Parts: sequence; structure tokens; C-alpha cells
Amino acid sequence: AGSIPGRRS
Amino acid sequence: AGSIPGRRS
Amino acid sequence: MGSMERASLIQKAKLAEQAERYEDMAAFMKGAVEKGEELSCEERNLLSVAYKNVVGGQRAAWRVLSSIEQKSNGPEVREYREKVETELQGVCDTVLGLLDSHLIKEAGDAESRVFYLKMKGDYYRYLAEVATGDDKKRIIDSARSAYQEAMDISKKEMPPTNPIRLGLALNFSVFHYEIANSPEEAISLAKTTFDEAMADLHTLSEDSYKDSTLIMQLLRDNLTLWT
Amino acid sequence: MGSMERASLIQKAKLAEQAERYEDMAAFMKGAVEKGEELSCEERNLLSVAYKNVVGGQRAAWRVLSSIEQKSNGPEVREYREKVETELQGVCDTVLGLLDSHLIKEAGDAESRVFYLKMKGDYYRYLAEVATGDDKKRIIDSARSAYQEAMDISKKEMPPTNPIRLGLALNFSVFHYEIANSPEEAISLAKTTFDEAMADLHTLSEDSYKDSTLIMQLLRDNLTLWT
Ligand SMILES: *Cc1ccc(S(=O)(=O)N2CCCc3cc(F)ccc32)cc1
Ligand SMILES: *Cc1ccc(S(=O)(=O)N2CCCc3cc(F)ccc32)cc1
Ligand SMILES: [Cl-]
Ligand SMILES: [Cl-]
Ligand SMILES: [Cl-]
Ligand SMILES: [Cl-]
Ligand SMILES: [Mg+2]
Ligand SMILES: [Mg+2]
Repeated sequence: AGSIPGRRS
Repeated sequence: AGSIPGRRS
Repeated sequence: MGSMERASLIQKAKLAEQAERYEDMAAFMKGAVEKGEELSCEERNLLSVAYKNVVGGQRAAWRVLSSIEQKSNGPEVREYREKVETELQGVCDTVLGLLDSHLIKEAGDAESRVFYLKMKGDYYRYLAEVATGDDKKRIIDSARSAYQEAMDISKKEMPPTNPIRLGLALNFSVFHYEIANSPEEAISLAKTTFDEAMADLHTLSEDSYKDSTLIMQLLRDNLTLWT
Repeated sequence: MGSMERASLIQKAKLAEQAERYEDMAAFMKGAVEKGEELSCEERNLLSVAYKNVVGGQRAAWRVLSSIEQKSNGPEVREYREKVETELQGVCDTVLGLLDSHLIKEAGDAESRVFYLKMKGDYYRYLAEVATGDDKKRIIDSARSAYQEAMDISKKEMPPTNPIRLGLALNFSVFHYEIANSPEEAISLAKTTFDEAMADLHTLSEDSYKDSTLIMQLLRDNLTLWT
């Protein structure tokens, strides 16, 4: 499961 | 231009 | 970084990101926070990107070492996993210290305060991933409390498509699933967040739509993995 | 690392590589070299992998910063490029110091001595990439001299398919093209190396064939870029 990335990419 | 890598991959 | 101008630290943090020098980036942003002034939206993102990358690399290395150690069960694997763990804990403590001295207390607008409380939940969650001792329950509860305060503000002050509100819900859902042993709560939060955002997309411009839908896809990706 | 056993440093360097912690890996290998004993084949490769990765990341960041600085032409971009440059130079000086104290002088077998002299040429070449002052010609000549001594030993003592001999020729050809402004010498060296290796492949086992052909493909990739 993924959390939010630092940048949109 | 490429030099030798550290590992075969 | 006390002798460098605030504006020069911000400029060099942006250069460090371009050069993929995230340890430098985090040191420049720590110096900027320690100037004592509040951070703008763009500056908050620089702070988060820097530390998220540093601690993300530490987490990945800790997981590699922890897997080797578990398969093995001399002292070297344990010693080296402990070294990496201590360095990870030190970076989390540094971020938490910046948030406590004094970013959160000076943050009055909903966007800044939610951003910082989400970070606080994240760095306690990273501490919880490696915790085993007498304080592990307390570390879990510290993450929960920070995320919960952020959720309460976000639901009162921000629309359901706001990207900060969405990323907070995403990360708190990951907390429920991976840390708190609450997969049903994780799934419920992700589903309700997704559906409430869907119903508000009609209000948004093209650029805001793009941001909200990007995070909604992350919520959906987790729901697909969990169900 | 003076209080840690040699064998524990080697073990932890291997763990650090698996965890992609190359700065740690290089520190463990520096500690191993400083025990004063010669290195085995496998240990020489750990030393080279560690520092090649550390300096490779520095080089990539220096090139990003140098490009920004050249497009710009405040002091911040130059200052930060200089900071990265100084850190790169310090790592190169550390590697060169290990080779001079005392890896090269204790290396008698052709495989070890060629390996270390190739490294010496490489780290002077990395210094030459960032050099501009009164010593830049001398740094270039130091790289050339190390590579030339390695070439002379390799041609007397190793077959033309030996992977160390091949990687040395590859890197010395890159030196000629990118540092010494000698593209014709670079192309000649790569072509003669490739052709002489081709003619010796019939002597090799399947596993040695795989190693020699892998480096021959790197020589060919450069010749295709340069011609
Ligand atoms: C936690 C969080 C932080 C920042 C944002 S954002 O400013 O809207 N933004 C910046 C980088 C991360 C990101 C990822 C997206 F998919 C969409 C927007 C953003 C949101 C949440
Ligand atoms: C300079 C050099 C160092 C080591 C070798 S090798 O031991 O033969 N080996 C190890 C890793 C790098 C590499 C790459 C190849 F394509 C083939 C073999 C190797 C050769 C040269
Ligand atoms: Cl250790
Ligand atoms: Cl305020
Ligand atoms: Cl600087
Ligand atoms: Cl010897
Ligand atoms: Mg000032
Ligand atoms: Mg001993």
C-alpha cells in the first residue's frame, strides 16, 4: 500500500 | 561514452 | 546553517532537489525552518519532499536488513540493522522536533496546520514501523492522535477534493492497515474519502481536477490491493 | 572503524551493498583496507563498487549544478556547485590515499596491480573532470601515467580477453576521448582491444566468454557513439 509521494510524479 | 560498471548488471 | 540567509537556503534546497541530493536538501530546509519564520505553501512542500526522500531510503534499507536478519534467525546483521534503525529514528526525531518547535503552534490557517499534523502522523508512523519496546503502543497512539486532529480540521475547513485533505486520508488509511491492525477501518476511510471526492469533482477547474483525481487513484490502488 | 574486526567490516560492506547504502559500504571498505592486509579478488571488487557508486552520484550532481551555473552565466548556484565539487575531490583523495598507502606497493600479482592502477587512473580522471586551476595539466598526466603503467603490465601478463585488461582499455579509451582531447587515440584503442579480444574468445569457457563479451559490447557501444 502506497502513501502520498513528495511530488506529483 | 560509458566506463566499466561496478557490477556485471 | 545559521550563517546562511533564509532565501539562500530555500534556493539551495531547490537546487539540491534538482541534483537529487536529498540529504543536503533536508539540511537546507532544516536551516530555513530554524530561521523562525512561518513557511509558505511551496516551502512546506520543499521540507516534506526532502525528509520524505531521506527517511524513505532509510526505510527501504531497514526492510532489506530486517528481512536478512529474520532469515538468519554472528552479530553483524543485527548490529548493522540497529545502526540503520538508530539513524532513521534520529531523522524522525529531528522532523518531529521542527514540527514541535515551532511550526505547528504558529500554524493557524487550515492548510498549514493540517499539512504539519499530517507530517507529524507520518513521522510517528515511521517510528512505529521499527518499534518493539515499552513505548511502541505510545508511538502508535501519537501517530493516531496527530492524524485524528488533522482529520477533524480538514473535515470542518476544506472541501472533500482538497489535495491535502485527500493525502491525509490516504496516509491515515495506510496507518490503519499497516500499523494499527485495523484493515476494515482503512478500507472504510479510503472508500468514503474516494466517494465524497468523486461527488465534488464537478466544482473544480481542469488543474484542480487533475490533482484531486491523481490522489483518488492512489486511494483506489490501495483499495484494489486490500480487497 | 579501527575497533571492528576485518571480517565484520567485509560482511557489513556486503550487507550495505544489498541495502543500497553505498556511503556505508565505502566506509566499511576503507576500514578493511586500513587493517593493512592485502585484499582478495572479491574484496577488491567490494572496494571498487562502493567508491564508484559514491563518486558516481557526486559526478551526476556536479554535472546538474554545472549546467545550471553555465545557463545562469546571486552566488548560490556557484557556491553549491563548489560545495559538491569539494566533497567529490575529498572522496577521490581518500581513494587515491588508500591506493598509495599501501595497496599498490604491496600488489605483486598482475591481476591485483593492474586493478589498483586502473582505479588510480579512474580517480585522477574524476578529479580532471572538475579541474580548472594551475594543477589541471598535472592531474591529467597523473591519470595518464597510472593507466599507461596498467596497460603495460596487462599486455605482458594477461590474455587479451581478460576482463580486467578489457575494462582498463575501456576506461583509458574514455580518458582519451573525454579528458585528453584525443578522440582518434580513443577510437584506435577501443577498436584494437575489441579485435584482439574477438580473436581469443575461442579459448574461453562459457562463463569467461560471457564476461569478455559483455565488456566487448561496451567497447562497441562507445565506438558506435564516437564514429
Ligand atoms: C500531504 C500532501 C502534501 C502536498 C499535497 S499538494 O501540494 O497538493 N501536491 C504536492 C506534491 C504531492 C502531490 C501529489 C498529488 F498526487 C497531487 C498534489 C500534490 C497534497 C498532499
Ligand atoms: C575494472 C574491472 C574490475 C572488475 C572486473 S570483473 O571482476 O571481471 N567483473 C566484476 C564487476 C565488473 C564487471 C563487468 C563486466 F562486464 C564483466 C566482468 C566484471 C572487470 C574489470
Ligand atoms: Cl554496524
Ligand atoms: Cl500563524
Ligand atoms: Cl552551499
Ligand atoms: Cl603482495
Ligand atoms: Mg536575513
Ligand atoms: Mg582481528
